Amino acid sequence: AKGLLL
Amino acid sequence: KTNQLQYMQNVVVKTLWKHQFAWPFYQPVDAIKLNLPDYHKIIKNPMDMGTIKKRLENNYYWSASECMQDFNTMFTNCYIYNKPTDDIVLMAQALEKIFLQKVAQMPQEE
Repeated sequence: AKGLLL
Repeated sequence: KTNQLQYMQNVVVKTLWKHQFAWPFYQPVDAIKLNLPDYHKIIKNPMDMGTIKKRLENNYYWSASECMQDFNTMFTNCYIYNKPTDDIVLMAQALEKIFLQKVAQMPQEE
């Protein structure tokens, strides 16, 4: 989860 | 505050905090703001570096092993909830490697 945090 | 515990605070927490990937672990996962409405049902013992840091600064821990278990909970929660190629898991994994190396240099209680 949480998407693209790079 | 044993010297192992002051090492957790002054060395382990400080080294991890400065890491470029550390910021998603600065504060409790906020399941409302991040729209993860299942999070607290899967993760029963949430933990984060900000809470660990506060517990160190206020002498909450009875032993460094309790501090380490909170770190272990923090990382494991991340892996329980997230998927193996998620950015958050790669960040946790990088942080965890430094964690393991840093606690390996923890001094003995004397």
